[PDB]
Amino acid sequence: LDNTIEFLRGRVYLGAYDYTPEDTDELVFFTVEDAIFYNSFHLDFGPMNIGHLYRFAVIFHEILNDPENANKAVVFYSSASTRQRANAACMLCCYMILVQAWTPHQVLQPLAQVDPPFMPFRDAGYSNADFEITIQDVVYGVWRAKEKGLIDLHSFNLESYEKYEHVEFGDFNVLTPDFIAFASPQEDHPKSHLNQPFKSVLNFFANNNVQLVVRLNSHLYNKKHFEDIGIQHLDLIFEDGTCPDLSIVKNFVGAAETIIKRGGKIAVHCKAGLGRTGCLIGAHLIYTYGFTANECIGFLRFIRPGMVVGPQQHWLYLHQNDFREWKYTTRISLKPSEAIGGLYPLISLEEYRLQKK
Amino acid sequence: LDNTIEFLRGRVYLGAYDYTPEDTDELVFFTVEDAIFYNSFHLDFGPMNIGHLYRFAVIFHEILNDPENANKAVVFYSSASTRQRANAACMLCCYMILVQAWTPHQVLQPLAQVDPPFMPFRDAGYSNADFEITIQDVVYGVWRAKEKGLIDLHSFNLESYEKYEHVEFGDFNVLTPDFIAFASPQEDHPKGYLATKSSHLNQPFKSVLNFFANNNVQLVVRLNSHLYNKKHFEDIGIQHLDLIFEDGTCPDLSIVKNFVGAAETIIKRGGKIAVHCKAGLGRTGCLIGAHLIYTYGFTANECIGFLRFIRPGMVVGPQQHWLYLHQNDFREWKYTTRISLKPSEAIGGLYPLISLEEYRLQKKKLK
Amino acid sequence: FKNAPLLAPP
Amino acid sequence: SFKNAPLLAPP
Ligand SMILES: [Zn+2]
Ligand SMILES: [Zn+2]
Repeated sequence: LDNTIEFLRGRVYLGAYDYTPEDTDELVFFTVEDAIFYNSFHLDFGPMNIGHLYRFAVIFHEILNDPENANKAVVFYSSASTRQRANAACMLCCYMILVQAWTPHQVLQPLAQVDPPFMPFRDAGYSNADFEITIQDVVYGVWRAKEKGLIDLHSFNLESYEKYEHVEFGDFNVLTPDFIAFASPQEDHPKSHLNQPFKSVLNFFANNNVQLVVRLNSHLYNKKHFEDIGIQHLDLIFEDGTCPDLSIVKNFVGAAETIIKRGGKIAVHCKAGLGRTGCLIGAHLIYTYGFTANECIGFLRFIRPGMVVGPQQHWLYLHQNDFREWKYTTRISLKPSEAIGGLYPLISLEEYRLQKK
Repeated sequence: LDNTIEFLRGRVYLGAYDYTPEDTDELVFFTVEDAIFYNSFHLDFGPMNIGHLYRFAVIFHEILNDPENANKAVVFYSSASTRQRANAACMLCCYMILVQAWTPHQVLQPLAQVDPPFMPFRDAGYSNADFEITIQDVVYGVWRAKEKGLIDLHSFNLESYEKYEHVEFGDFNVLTPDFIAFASPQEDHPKGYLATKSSHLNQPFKSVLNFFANNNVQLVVRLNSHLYNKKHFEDIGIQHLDLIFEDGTCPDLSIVKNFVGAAETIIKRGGKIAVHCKAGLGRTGCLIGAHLIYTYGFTANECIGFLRFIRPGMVVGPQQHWLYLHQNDFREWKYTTRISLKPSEAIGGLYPLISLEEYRLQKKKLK
Repeated sequence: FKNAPLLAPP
Repeated sequence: SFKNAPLLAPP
């Protein structure tokens, strides 16, 4: 009862304890802190990702379904740290959103004004944190993504998800039906030499209808390997840790719209597939689906921890109106552009007017 | 010290102590927690408003400028309460934004990932909280409002601000150069016709009428049931419009579009719009907030933060999630609607928002 | 989740 | 107001 939040009366509670609680005839307690761990890049600590959430659901259901617990409330708990508490609460909220179809205001009401508060989530970069997203942001972002059809736990493949996250298999995530974010391949191209992660990426892309690869970082491989399997390769390079000029973003959004119209996927990489990649995919998600910047960051990190780094967060925050309202102030060009390899860029309403008269 | 956040090395720190610290050769401490109080409506506890911030800045500057502190760092502090720590941190950030021209990422870096965290801000209503705004939201909202010319601490009149907030002087705030939010006047209006010149209005009602007459209010919008006769505003040439909807509910978007068009019509003439519901907080915040988002591109959270920085308690209960869920719509309307060329009886002959296709049609003679 | 318990919002 | 403001520039 103490340090315990009611989610469903006599049914589901969220606790935070520095001791090990004892099951009683009315209560069963479980923590997953020893089983489901967030892998920190630097000082990021959460939120837990969709694979973690899927495994939490399996555990939760197994405990709920145990005959011995038929007449007990279930208390999911963490340790008392504000970081561990934030991860546990956010994961339980994501469970209710994705599995039980609760809405954000329903999962947020039990968490509001808890003392001590939950630690807000920070980015994965090395500079001191200066931007935070909350459980409220993550919940709204995951809910909106589910409502737009971008998350579907029915078809979610946990084994595929966990495998391809690994560096040795290419360090990538399918983010949505349209986008993959990945770390740059690396090779020593001779002046049969591809390493296992590169072959794994090429195989997956060939099997999963990737039609465009966008490279955002300095070259670490020869693009011919993607063109060898029929995939268009595009450089839109900008420097590590920086935010892309809006001219790059407009070119990227038009390239992506062009491929999506053909039914294809776009795979985007920078060095790590986190910051620069998050800028561009994030811009497109906001343009398409109307996420807030904080929701977009929360959804991206729920699928691929660490996306959008440092000042890129404030950049996405400050340009989110621009991206959303490009639906009204821009059009896809009628004319293909050599800057994006013959795909069609976003252009201003006025140029599109000229083209159309 | 250890329980302390650095804002400027060797110059400005933010501490939290459940005791009174003693000044040292190198440190001067001060708090305002025991002199500048947030006046809670229910379980809201902050953020501190612009008037409190002005008072804080006067106190801070006096300490900064005292020669005894010339080679001392200043430690602004609160008690260890996560709520009081949030108020102090938010006020110091708002000070840096509004007096020292810092940007949001500059004031937020010192606060990020503090353990224990600051309590997020909740609304002033009676249901259990289900929506929070953060210092990050408030800071971005106050900064954006300053960048748009809606706040200027250098011309701010503390005496007028604090006076008119009082119930006995009308319980209102000028929110922006365009808008006033106020609580409904109340009167016992005589039911028959009387030839008497004598006034039956109470002091707060007269106070509202005099301020509105002198401050270019051209439209009063009433959102609650009738507690006064509108003739008192019409007597002084001020248009009066009902857009009433039930206490504690969110307005239909048809009401919002009518309001935005009515307000735009007045703004284009150069006038102010004064909006009230019963308290001038929830329903009034829905409609003014929608217009602010429509005009200036605030996020919903920023808009709520800014509104509460001027007038604590605005936007109540489910109205917060409603503003959050419709903020894209309000911005959309800049592109998908126009001010009607035909007046609507629903807003007293002002012009509502209509679709682009309706607008195109109104420029022709239907055949 | 096949046999997923019903935990409807309150 | 706030010509009395000391200079406290961001770091
Ligand atoms: Zn090669
Ligand atoms: Zn009267």
